[PDB]
Amino acid sequence: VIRMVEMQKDPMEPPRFKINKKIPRGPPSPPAPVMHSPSRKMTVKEQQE
Amino acid sequence: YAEPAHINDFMFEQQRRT
Amino acid sequence: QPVKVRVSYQKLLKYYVLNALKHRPPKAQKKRYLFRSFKATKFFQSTKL
Amino acid sequence: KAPTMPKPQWHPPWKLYRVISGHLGWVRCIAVEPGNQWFVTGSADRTIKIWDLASGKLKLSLTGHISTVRGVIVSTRSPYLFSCGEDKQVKCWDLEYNKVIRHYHGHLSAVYGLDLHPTIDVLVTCSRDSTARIWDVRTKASVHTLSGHTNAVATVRCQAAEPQIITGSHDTTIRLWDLVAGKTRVTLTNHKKSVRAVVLHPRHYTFASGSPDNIKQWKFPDGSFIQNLSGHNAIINTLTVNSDGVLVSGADNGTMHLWDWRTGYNFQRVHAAVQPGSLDSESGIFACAFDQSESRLLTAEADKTIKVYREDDTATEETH
RNA sequence: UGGUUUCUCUUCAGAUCGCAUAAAUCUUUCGCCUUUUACUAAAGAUUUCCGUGGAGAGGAACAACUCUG
RNA sequence: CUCCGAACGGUAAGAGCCUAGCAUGUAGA
Repeated sequence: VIRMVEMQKDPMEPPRFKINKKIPRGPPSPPAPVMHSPSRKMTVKEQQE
Repeated sequence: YAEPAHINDFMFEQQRRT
Repeated sequence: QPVKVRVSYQKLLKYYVLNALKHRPPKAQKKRYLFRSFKATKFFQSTKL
Repeated sequence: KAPTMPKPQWHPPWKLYRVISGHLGWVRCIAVEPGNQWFVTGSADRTIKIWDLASGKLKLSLTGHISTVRGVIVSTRSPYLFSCGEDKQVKCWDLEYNKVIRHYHGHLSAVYGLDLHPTIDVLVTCSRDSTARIWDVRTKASVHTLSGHTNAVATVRCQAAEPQIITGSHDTTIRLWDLVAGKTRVTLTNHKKSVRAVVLHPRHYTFASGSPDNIKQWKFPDGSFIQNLSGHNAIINTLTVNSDGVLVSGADNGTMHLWDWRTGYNFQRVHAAVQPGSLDSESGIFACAFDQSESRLLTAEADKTIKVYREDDTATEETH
């Protein structure tokens, strides 16, 4: 058991560090598939239409 | 694995130090 | 008839009207106790001198 | 042979009662006041002008945008006629003094549409740079960047029933980004074309959706494809649905096909005319929304003529 | 029925809440203008700050002096 | 008749040598 006691900082101060250049999350995603419709050719006259 | 408890901090710190 | 008293009475009556002509709001507010939060901190301390 | 074929819904055909043409350019947005008195409608002349909802006469003219006004969302919970311009500025023109009051910014390109949430005090500004924006009303600051689209987020929907915010992406994939988190909770396995239309029928069912090619219905809890749309292959841009069961589809080709939200068959499927000063193939319904009294339909065409379609009683319109 | 004070925190303020009155921002106007900020003040509405008003919650001082009824 | 202005738009450009008022408060054996 460890008690989580938040330290009350001084409410008048410059920030302790600069702008954080650390990566917050992961650039991979959950790439969900489309599964909308089977893509196929229209017709032989589709190139002329 | 974190597992918090709703026990009092006063009685817990007094019993462990005794 | 001073020449200094005429424009000084005109300008003092100018800001008397202008602070009451358009500067009449109902003056709503929501927040309070600005410096009272610093007195309740763990670092400041009140005294008398 | 078809299921639920001999029992369709009832839908009498409509008729145009007045064609107001006062704007200078293609009208891109149209909205009605909740008091059924004002009718806010933008144009390509960078001037959001309000007109009478019933009389049709002009009521006001409010300019200020630097590009085409492609969004006008009149807030019903607060007196503020917020507008989305294409000059990367969501000019929240409050109607309390007929001027800009907020002038919020943050988008990197043009804004496609804006929708005011009925419960949360925030405005969902569907931009077109790379994502939408959850702008906080009366705070002049963004809440979270709901980046869940691979293209421009055209449509937007802020429903109180749906916990997420239904965003319509032009990358052929609709998404439902949550308000608290921001990530898309569920995608859409439909709408193979660039989806730039969305609707909602909260009268007796869940909120539907739409698409230009091969449109289909949906559901509010996590999505559920009920049925597809009829034979409307044109580029649909306006999709309105009334509480009486009418489903109006406004396409860019001018074929304003009106169908039923329950039956699905096209009741009227009529095509509108054009202005004499306009070209031959220029009439297209870019925005359409029903009135606050749900009596006279209002569709803003691309031929610089805000047309109003009233109702008419008839009985010789039985569908097979 | 029964408590004069004082300090903390929770709302709405449409009462000259302020018997007095600052700054910034937004939309329109004038004067200079030579790049710009510092500029001049007329109109309107949005914040911040100097402050305040009733009504529940927790401590200290005689709460007991017995206040109105 | 007594209404009083401030900054930017400004000193360059470089070679070799020389000296300075500054800052952090660690885990480890």
